Amino acid sequence: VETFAFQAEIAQLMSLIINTFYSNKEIFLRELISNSSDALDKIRYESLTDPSKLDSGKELHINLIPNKQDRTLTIVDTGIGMTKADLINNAGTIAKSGTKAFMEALQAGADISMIGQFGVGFYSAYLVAEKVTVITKHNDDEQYAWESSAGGSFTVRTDTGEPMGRGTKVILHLKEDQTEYLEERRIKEIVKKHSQFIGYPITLFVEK
Amino acid sequence: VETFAFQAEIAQLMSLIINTFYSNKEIFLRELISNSSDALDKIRYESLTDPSKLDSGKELHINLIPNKQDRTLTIVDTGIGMTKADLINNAGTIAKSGTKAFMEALQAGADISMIGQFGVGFYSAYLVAEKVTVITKHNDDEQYAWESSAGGSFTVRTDTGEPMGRGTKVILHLKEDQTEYLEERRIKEIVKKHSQFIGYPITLFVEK
Repeated sequence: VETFAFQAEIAQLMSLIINTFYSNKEIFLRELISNSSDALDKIRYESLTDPSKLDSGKELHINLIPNKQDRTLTIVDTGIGMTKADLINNAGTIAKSGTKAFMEALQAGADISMIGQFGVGFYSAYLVAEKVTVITKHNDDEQYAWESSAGGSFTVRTDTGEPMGRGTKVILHLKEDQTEYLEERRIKEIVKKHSQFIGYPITLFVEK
Repeated sequence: VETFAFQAEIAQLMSLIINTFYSNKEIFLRELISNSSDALDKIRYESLTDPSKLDSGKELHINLIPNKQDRTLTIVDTGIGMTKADLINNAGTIAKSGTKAFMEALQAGADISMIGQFGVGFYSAYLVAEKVTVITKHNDDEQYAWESSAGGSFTVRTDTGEPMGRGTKVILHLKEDQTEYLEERRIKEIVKKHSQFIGYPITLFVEK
């Protein structure tokens, strides 16, 4: 297990997401679905010039998986995935420059919901999650797990035994008071409100 | 000069953009600025692991250049640029799959302003332009010009004599009744309305 310090500006951003009073937390799902759609666009685009990039899976989709027993919401896509080097770049983000630009925007009247315009929308996961685990597989690397409970660090390790083929899984270990995001009715409502017209199918899995 | 047929679904999309009654044409600028911001994020991200990718220019920005004598509006960025192969892929888009998904969305109640969610927002240029010329330079290829006045085809040729260093210029040859988009007051209004909080600076050039 390798432990890395977050880029300072990201540590500050995460702090702001966790500590600022902001009731509209449901936008985390829009942001993670947007990231999945971007990852899916990338593999689709790459496949136009090299069809063998889909040998690791032809279906391009997003699955939403609530688990009330584990208190987790997982967002899975079959997009391009991330290499170990991507994960070491603050979970595949333009962390430093994006946060700096985002903070200047917040001072000029922007609000937290604009986070995705700055390339750091993944970190909106911390509106609802105490810990986030990212499992990912890119065609050019092995499967890895990235994890952070904030506090200024993240870990990276190889992930074996449950291979995915290609893509990214974002596992949200929800805060105790954010269990509404495990309810089917609530997830459907948020998808229709913010992610109604996406370039890929979204399947909401059922439990028990 | 090489001439290419558009992917059929793109030819249909362009037809729909040119012929459908839709008064909110100003969203073309939001879409082109969004594309520039995405291109700028890509070069910024690539530079995190290879700083020499900025040897072709360190400044990451967007310029908006109106020219009333030529009746053109140009959107310039210093993003990652496009290779010749990208241009041949319908001006660097997921043309086929994106248009198909976008058309299904329009039947389900989506409208033209959602075009950017489907990876084909560049084609919103045809809301206001009779012809579009794209000049582009990627670090791994030479400078090229892509052009189309719709009608089912586009051209690609090398572009010499006015080298850019790195990035993309989108030159909109405006329709005669769309000259409001050359007015400083109008461009400022549209940028503030739709692109107020972007991850990169936008400079609106002055004329005469």
